[PDB]
Amino acid sequence: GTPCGESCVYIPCISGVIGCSCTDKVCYLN
Repeated sequence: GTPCGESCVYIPCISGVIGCSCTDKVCYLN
């Protein structure tokens, strides 16, 4: 729900491993 300030537009989310799921090219923390 809370954007992790990370996006998978060009490269995959690195911080996303903490739970951040890429929603519409932008990783959100549930």
